Amino acid sequence: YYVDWKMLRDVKRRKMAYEYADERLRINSLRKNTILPKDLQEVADEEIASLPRDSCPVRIRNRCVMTSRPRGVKRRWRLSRIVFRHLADHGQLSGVQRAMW
Amino acid sequence: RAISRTSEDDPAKHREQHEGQHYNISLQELKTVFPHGLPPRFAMQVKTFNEACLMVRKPALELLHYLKNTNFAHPAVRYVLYGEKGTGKTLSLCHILHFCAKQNWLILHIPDAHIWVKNCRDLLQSNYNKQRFDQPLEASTWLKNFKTANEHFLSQIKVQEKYVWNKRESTEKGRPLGEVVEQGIMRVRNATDAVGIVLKELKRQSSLGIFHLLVAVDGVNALWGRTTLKREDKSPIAPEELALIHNLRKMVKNDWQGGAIVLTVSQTGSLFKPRNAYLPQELLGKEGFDALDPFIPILVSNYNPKEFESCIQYYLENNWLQHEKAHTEEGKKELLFLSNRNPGQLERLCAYL
Amino acid sequence: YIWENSTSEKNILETLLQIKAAEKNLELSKEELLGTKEVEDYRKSVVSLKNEGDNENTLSQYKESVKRLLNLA
Amino acid sequence: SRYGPEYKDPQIDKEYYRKPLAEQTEEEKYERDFKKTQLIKAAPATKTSSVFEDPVISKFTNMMMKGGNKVLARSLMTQTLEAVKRKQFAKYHAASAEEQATIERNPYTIFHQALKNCEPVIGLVPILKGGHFYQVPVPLADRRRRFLAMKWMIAECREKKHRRVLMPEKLSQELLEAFHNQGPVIKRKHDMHKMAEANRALAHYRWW
RNA sequence: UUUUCUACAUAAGAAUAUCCACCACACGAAAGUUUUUAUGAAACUAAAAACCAAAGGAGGAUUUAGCAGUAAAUCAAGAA
Ligand SMILES: Nc1ncnc2c1ncn2[C@@H]1O[C@H](COP(=O)(O)OP(=O)(O)OP(=O)(O)O)[C@@H](O)[C@H]1O
Ligand SMILES: Nc1nc2c(ncn2[C@@H]2O[C@H](COP(=O)(O)OP(=O)(O)O)[C@@H](O)[C@H]2O)c(=O)[nH]1
Ligand SMILES: [Mg+2]
Ligand SMILES: [Mg+2]
Ligand SMILES: [Mg+2]
Ligand SMILES: [Mg+2]
Ligand SMILES: [Mg+2]
Ligand SMILES: [Mg+2]
Ligand SMILES: [Mg+2]
Ligand SMILES: [Mg+2]
Repeated sequence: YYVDWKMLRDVKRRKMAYEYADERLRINSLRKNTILPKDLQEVADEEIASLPRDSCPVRIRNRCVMTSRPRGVKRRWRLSRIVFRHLADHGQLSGVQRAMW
Repeated sequence: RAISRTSEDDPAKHREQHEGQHYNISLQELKTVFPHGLPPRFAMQVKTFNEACLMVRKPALELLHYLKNTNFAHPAVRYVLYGEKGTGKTLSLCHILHFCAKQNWLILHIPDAHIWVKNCRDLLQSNYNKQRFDQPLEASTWLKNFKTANEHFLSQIKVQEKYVWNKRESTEKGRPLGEVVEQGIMRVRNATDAVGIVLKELKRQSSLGIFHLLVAVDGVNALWGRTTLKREDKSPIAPEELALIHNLRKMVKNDWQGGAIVLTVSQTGSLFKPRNAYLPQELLGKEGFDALDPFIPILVSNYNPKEFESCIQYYLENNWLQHEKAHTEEGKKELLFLSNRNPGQLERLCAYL
Repeated sequence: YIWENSTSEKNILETLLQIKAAEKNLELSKEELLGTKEVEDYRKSVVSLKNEGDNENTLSQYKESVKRLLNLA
Repeated sequence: SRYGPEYKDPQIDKEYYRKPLAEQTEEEKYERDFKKTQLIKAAPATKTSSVFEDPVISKFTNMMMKGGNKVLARSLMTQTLEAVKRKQFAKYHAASAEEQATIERNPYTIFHQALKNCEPVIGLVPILKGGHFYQVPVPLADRRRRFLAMKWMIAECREKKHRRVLMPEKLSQELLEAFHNQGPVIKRKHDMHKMAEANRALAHYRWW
């Protein structure tokens, strides 16, 4: 069990994106180039939009891996701001100290 | 104890031992010799002092010596003045200008060529050539200044050509050139074309023995650099598009006889040039330096210790330095250090101490 | 910068023939004028000036070449 | 304040050090200045040992500054002294024999004298008593009077000048006006005296 | 007006709410219309240009901040 239903949805979304990552890249190349005929580009737009909705990189949401907080998450540690302080204040993170200057 | 104004005023007999000496020039003399733009810092100084004085500089003496040996049979000789900002390059040119006026020479003096390049309110397309522009406001002002510079030559010169202004008025051959410039002043639309006609007529007739032609152009680097002025599309125009620059460009290429041109490359009015750059090559660029060889690059320097004392003593004679302690040697040392014995910086300091 | 087939070279030819015509000297040849020692001094000065760049001595060398080429002292 | 209580204000006047042998008490003062090993603050950027500076000019220059443009404020103060000098020089030329040796051509003398005529002699401070405010005159200190004169100069030439007329020339005109005791600043000084004299019976309210 | 524009680091040129026989004009659109670019499956989001030039002419009772490299002015990067 993931910590929340929202976290489970993200795992399905990331998994679907990985499967269709290469196929989307090949089709999206045709659209983003102006040297191909406009007739072919219109057909490509139909095919790229016919792919499943969840297979979109923009729909991927970055959460915390511990508490699944949708925002306030540092990208480096992939942790929420509350959990990061909880680990750092106890000295359980290497090289992290209270800033004084 | 310094000698400031004891030297007798004569541009012809100025010798080397008279270095760092001020010679008086009459106020009415400035009116008939400098109708164009005198430098604003110097023009303000003479108005307050009510006395016009100029110090004999080494570059002025060096250029004076070459002028006395000029051979009018030989083609034109190009002299250029270069140096750092505030060294009195314009006043050195004005010293040459007064000398040639005293010898009754034909004067073509340009106060600042940058004015004809930047900040033009009116941009009228030309008629002689469709792909060229006109600057009536700048051209008309120069003609009025040139008209008052000399009057004897404006009537002595006879125009031998066929010139048509419009379908209603025209000027035929035999008319004095003074009537042509007066037509250009009254008719501002064709004033720019009048400037080209005046320039080309003098150049063609300069080969005769009736002329002692001197052309003074200040800011020659503006004849080849890029121009700020744009067009209806707000696109920059080349410096060759302007008719005034294009015709004046023909006045510096060494092909005519019986004349000499004194040039000066400056930085104060330059466009797209850095503050520190003062040497002739970078100011002119590749194209500017290419169409100017050969020349004599006379260098203008700062004050020497002898000159510095003379300038300070000159102000004390006019009671300009009004500070209580400015009369002591300690004040003189501070002026030397702060101004770096540079004439331009010294004038700014003395204006408020 | 190469001296051969240059715009500065064209100016020198025009500058020298005018003096020769003014002095009424009927000798006119490309080899004669371009083989002069003074022109060789001019060639060295211009090439050095455009390549090395502006300098106090470089301009001083340029002054000497022009003064001797124009018979001005 | 990065300076501790031990640090003191440096002495800049060079003449104070070059001729100490003509006095005894002052010699004891500065010989103990370093014998006590008292630390000295760094020299401020504005003040300098140049003989051409003046303390009243620096204070006036600082107040003219808006934001952080010391260059612009110094530039304006340079032109104003020049502008005053130009006007006095022109007036000297167009004068008779007796009028010639009357006009002052020293802007520093004019500037110092102008401010000494714009300083009020007695100010006003509100005092609350009985639920109402009474304007009670007080003998303003010398520093306040000197500062108040400078503020009036700046306030006048910033507000009621025209948009076309430049700042350096407008301030130059008022300095000459104050030098002759006829400027609007002098009028404002008299107006403060009018109110102080009117409330001359309320001076008993103040308790110092 | 200690202002605006351009060149450029700070010594320059030019403009400047007014005159008018007609004109046309200063400061100030960040807004809005149109076009284009960037991201993205999707532009409704952001940015650039052209056109456009409105309120605003130092703000009522009252009120906030700062003791020195501080206030204020100006520039830059980073987090997501
Ligand atoms: N020969 C001189 N005699 C007296 N005063 C001089 C002389 N030369 C220069 N000055 C003073 O120095 C000022 C600078 O002169 P000028 O404007 O000619 O300088 P410039 O070097 O040509 O400047 P820029 O860099 O603007 O081209 C003059 O206004 C004058 O006050
Ligand atoms: N209005 C007018 N101007 C003329 C006429 N002829 C010559 N000019 C002017 O004289 C100047 C010299 O032109 P020019 O150098 O001979 O032209 P180019 O041969 O193309 O370089 C030009 O700027 C013209 O404006 C004419 O018939 N009418
Ligand atoms: Mg839960
Ligand atoms: Mg798209
Ligand atoms: Mg997202
Ligand atoms: Mg100059
Ligand atoms: Mg300016
Ligand atoms: Mg505007
Ligand atoms: Mg605007
Ligand atoms: Mg907008």
